[PDB]
Amino acid sequence: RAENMLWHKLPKSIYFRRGSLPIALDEVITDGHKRALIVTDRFLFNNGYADQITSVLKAAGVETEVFFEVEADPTLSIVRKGAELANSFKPDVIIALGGGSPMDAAKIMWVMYEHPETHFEELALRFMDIRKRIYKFPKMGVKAKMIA
Amino acid sequence: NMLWHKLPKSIYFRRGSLPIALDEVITDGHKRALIVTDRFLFNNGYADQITSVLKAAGVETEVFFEVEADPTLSIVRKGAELANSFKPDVIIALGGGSPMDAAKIMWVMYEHPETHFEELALRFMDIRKRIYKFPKMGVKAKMIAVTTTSGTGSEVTPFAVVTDDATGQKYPLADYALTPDMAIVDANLVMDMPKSLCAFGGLDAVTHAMEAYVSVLASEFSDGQALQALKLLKEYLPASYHEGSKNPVARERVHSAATIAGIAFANAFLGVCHSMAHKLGSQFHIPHGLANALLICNVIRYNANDNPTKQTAFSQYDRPQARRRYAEIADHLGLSAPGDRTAAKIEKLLAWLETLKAELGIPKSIREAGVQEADFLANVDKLSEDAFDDQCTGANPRYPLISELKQILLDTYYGRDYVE
Repeated sequence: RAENMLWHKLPKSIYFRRGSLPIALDEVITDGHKRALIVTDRFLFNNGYADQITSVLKAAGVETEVFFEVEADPTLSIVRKGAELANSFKPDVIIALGGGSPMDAAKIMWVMYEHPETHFEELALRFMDIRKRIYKFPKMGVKAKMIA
Repeated sequence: NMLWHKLPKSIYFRRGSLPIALDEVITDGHKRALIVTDRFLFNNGYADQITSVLKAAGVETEVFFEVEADPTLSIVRKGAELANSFKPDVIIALGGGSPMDAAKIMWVMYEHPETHFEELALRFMDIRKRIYKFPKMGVKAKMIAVTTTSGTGSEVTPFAVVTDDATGQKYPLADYALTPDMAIVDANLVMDMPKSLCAFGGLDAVTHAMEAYVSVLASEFSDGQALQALKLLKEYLPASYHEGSKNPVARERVHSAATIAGIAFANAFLGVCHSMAHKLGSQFHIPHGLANALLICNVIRYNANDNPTKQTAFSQYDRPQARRRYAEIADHLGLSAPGDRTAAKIEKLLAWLETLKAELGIPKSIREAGVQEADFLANVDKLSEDAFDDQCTGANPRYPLISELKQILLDTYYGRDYVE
């Protein structure tokens, strides 16, 4: 009977303040990052909620594309076509937008883009609860990284 | 202005977590390992349990045990020229303080041998100013931090101090990039250390969090952790001193809460209490943990006076004050009647500090700590005018003046209190 050990795992950096997006986004420009794609929902794009991130990116100069089809609940059909757009673009940074649905689906797009050969249904029985530590995920972040 | 909250990627913590955590570094691609240790911890059986399990799978590891109580820019250099003779894949640091801050400079100058140390000591001395772009690190190696002391949070914070060889001025370094990408917090490594290191490390942890809550750099992300370590140490430190290892639950709680204060002071920065204590413990050769223990009695009252001396147009218009911030702790830990004033709560908190210090067996003043009048009144000035330059990052909103920072040493030694 081996005693179980806990953990405290978090993202490397968390930025927060009134108007902290452009300054945090700038750091990314200074680092080597040429290609990036943005995952978004529908309601906010018709508003002025998409130019505040694209315009600051175009001024420095980077290839950004529009992904405007994610609805309230991802249905494994738009994440597949998102991966199809991902490996047809070869991005270096994945930037998620929206709360809930478009940020949960961006993680799956990241896995399927970084491991095209691995089927989704293989991950449905190996990794479904964060309490086991006997099976390891294939290493990630090799050719992309996630901004939330 | 724009704040942040930076932390190591993984923090494994429980009793006997070292063998399980070390398995993670062997289940992925890792063939060469480097270990940094002190003389004392290698002579006994404290740096071999990690090595045995590491060799069990099969790797190449070696121990670099020449780090003394304070790095002098040469032993780190020696290990660096050792590092480029082995091409290590992972660097594992053991010990608390000097053996851990030392393993960071070796790490940075192992990946950038071209970058001469003078650039780091001149470009990266503080973390508030992010205009300077520190070169990327972690392409050919990663650092693992293991703590063998309960009270210093040097495994999660990007702070490292080195001293010159020929001369004696300090060379502080601070860049979020020096934080290890995995920290291991184990409690079985602290089981038999005497009741003279649990009393000074614990007070060091108390000081590490008591002012991070009142620092001008405190955000809504760190007061949740600083307020917990003080709550955790006020009910387990006394039980981990009189009874020692006979109560193993208290030791685990104290050891785990030292890293929580480490998280708190990795983001917010330390006040004047930890800068004058940083020099007074270097000239008189007293250990780190004493220095911030005797003056915490008189530095708290230094932040309660109404002196106009304060950070200009800052920490006074946005931040209200620190007089009532301390009073929040007074009833957070339950040291106040339902109806009192702020002054009464401050007095009760100071009285609790008095009882905790007296019961834990530490000298009441510097005079009984092993310092005489001969080398104090002639060196108090040279020690006083040096703390002002000592990285005091606008914390302790009451802006310090040398002429009045002097009198708090002049009255701490003789044992009296600061009264205007």
